[PDB]
Amino acid sequence: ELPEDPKWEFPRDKLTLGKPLGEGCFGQVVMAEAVGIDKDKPKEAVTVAVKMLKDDATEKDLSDLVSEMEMMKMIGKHKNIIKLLGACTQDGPLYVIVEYASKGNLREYLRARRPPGMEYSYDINRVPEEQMTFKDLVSCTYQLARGMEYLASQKCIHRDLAARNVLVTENNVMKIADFGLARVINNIDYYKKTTNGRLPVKWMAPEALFDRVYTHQSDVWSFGVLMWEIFTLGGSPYPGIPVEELFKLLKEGHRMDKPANCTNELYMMMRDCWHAVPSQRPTFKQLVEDLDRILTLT
Ligand SMILES: */C=C\C(=O)N1CC[C@H](n2nc(C#Cc3cc(OC)cc(OC)c3)c3c(N)ncnc32)C1
Repeated sequence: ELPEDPKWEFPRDKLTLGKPLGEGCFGQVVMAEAVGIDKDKPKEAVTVAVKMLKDDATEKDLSDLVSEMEMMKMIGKHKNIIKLLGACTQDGPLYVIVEYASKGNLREYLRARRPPGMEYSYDINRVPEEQMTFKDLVSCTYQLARGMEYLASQKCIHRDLAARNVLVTENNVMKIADFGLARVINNIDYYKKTTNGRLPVKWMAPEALFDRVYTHQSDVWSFGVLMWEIFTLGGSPYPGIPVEELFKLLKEGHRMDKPANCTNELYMMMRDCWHAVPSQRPTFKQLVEDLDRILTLT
């Protein structure tokens, strides 16, 4: 039983579901048309995305979808956070309606803009995409730092920051998404003492892996990995290294090598994000400032 939230509730008869968008990165999401959901244009039918439960959904899936919806209300509005548009919570299946990002997730967006002959390169709609420039990659990074700076200031830890969980709109705006694992924290480290092990290992800070704690500085570690993904145009981190072996390698101080499309400056930013001591990593505020400088110079 979900209590009504009138300000977010959207009528079912004004929503028309369409093609599936994929199930691998954000659960079951479908393209849809929502009549009058944009109150600036109240007559118009807007293309939206709708998250819903699969027929094989578990109790945890249901609880996770509700919690995700509530987190989106909590965090509030920002240019680089995927926007909640409404929900159908009464008298039928739970639908959460979010803004449509026509260019997919960041990993697919970057891989589609790789040069031909490179692994994972493909032409969307059998038509070649425009190449990424250096400026575009820095801009991408800047936007995501801004989004995470906002998220952290709302006292939220994401815990699953990765290119697969970033959405890209028609106007190439980066939107942080997938709040399945996100939590509101206080001022002290998030600690459970009970380990569920649902965090993607290759993006996790050592203190998350080993000490079972999470802070904003843990998200900074992940942001470093995201940076590496961006500058490798959607590369898979720790190339050729099994997830299983990374526990040992992190204890021995292993770090990824510099991407070729990366400047020495930006690689040092990555490496700073991967300081073993969390308090020695930059804050999102510092990352934004540094990236602002780099961007306005390029
Ligand atoms: C692994 C690739 C994959 O499955 N997809 C890539 C692009 C497809 N896609 N997913 C979304 C979304 C979403 C969403 C829904 C939420 O409901 C509570 C919450 C979110 O984060 C807080 C994100 C998507 C959108 N929105 N537009 C276009 N394609 C989309 C799936």
